[PDB]
Amino acid sequence: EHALENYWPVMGVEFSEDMLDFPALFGREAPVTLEIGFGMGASLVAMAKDRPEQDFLGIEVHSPGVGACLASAHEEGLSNLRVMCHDAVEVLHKMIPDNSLRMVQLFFPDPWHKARHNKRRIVQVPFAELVKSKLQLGGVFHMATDWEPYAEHMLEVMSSIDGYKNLSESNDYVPRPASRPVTKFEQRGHRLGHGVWDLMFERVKLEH
Repeated sequence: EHALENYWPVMGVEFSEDMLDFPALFGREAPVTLEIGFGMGASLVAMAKDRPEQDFLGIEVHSPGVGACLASAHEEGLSNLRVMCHDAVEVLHKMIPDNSLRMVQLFFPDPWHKARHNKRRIVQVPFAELVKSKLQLGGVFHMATDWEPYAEHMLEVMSSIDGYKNLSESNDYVPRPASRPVTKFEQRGHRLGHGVWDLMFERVKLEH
């Protein structure tokens, strides 16, 4: 169909040198959740559909994914979803106000299997710090991966940052929350583990 063309003018948000005003954007004062790299937006649409009392922003640079998400959001009659097609880090720096977000989601970011590409992995200290600055206190950074070396790297990064508190009761990974759906990479309750690792850290006041 012609989803980008049809639905971008209503739900799309253009990149700007200026901070977003969430009340003006969403027409109300409500909690805001950002999904970074939403793919086809299946998780984001399901999330927004279940929480009409909350607002949702998505970022995805893969424009066919953006189109798929718009088509689905339109079909579900969502009024509480906006999407961007711009580098997420630039959007975080330029357009997301500090302390503004209830939740940030990062599901299956490029795992960059090869050791020579390890630095291409988006979860690193400066990125996670930037995300933390955009969370309100008590807000959560939730990431997921189906690649264990990435999961271990994510845990190392997150554990090193003052102001992030691990919500894992075993100091590593958390049960999949309702806020993320089961995927095809996933064998829930499998004897060798689910095959997907969830990490959730709450923003707390700095200790040191």
